[PDB]
Amino acid sequence: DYLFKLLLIGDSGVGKTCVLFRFSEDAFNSTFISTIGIDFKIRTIELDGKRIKLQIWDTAGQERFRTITTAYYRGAMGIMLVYDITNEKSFDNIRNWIRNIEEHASADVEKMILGNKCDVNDKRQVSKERGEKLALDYGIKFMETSAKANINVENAFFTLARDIKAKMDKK
Ligand SMILES: Nc1nc2c(ncn2[C@@H]2O[C@H](COP(=O)(O)OP(=O)(O)NP(=O)(O)O)[C@@H](O)[C@H]2O)c(=O)[nH]1
Ligand SMILES: [Mg+2]
Repeated sequence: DYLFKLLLIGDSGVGKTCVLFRFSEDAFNSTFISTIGIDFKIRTIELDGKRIKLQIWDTAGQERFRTITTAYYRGAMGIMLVYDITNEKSFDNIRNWIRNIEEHASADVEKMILGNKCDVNDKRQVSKERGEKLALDYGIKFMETSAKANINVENAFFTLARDIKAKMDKK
């Protein structure tokens, strides 16, 4: 009977919605419809024999109201910071995203970096080593993911949930 509120953040087009759609619905769609408003999906997993309800919030990387939507960080217990390995800009922007988390989220929020679209290695711009190094510099975890090929999607969410649970259980 745990309830963990998670938030996906990162530039438009990196695959936040698709990563969640794989996790929650076990499917992949190649269409790109930028996310409208803010909403969640629910999936309950089991850790250490306990039921962990994950309420995972998704909103657009839309720039227009980005200064206002920093409001959303406050309620997050864990945050996935997503970039696209085929898009250097999305990775360059992770620094700015992490500063927003530090400014607006709880100091103890759990954070993970996802380098998504790792199935499109033929268009890779960001080396895995650079993603690993960025994560190293902030002391947080890193995975390359693919919503399409179903690479590390379960792993990412279970790992983030396990880290939230471990901190919580130390009370
Ligand atoms: N090849 C491949 N394409 C992916 C992957 N994940 C997402 N995409 C594609 O990338 C595009 C953007 O995905 P989407 O999930 O909408 O991105 P988003 O980060 O939610 N965008 P927004 O912030 O505007 O809502 C879509 O065409 C989608 O199919 C992936 O793992 N592999
Ligand atoms: Mg989206």
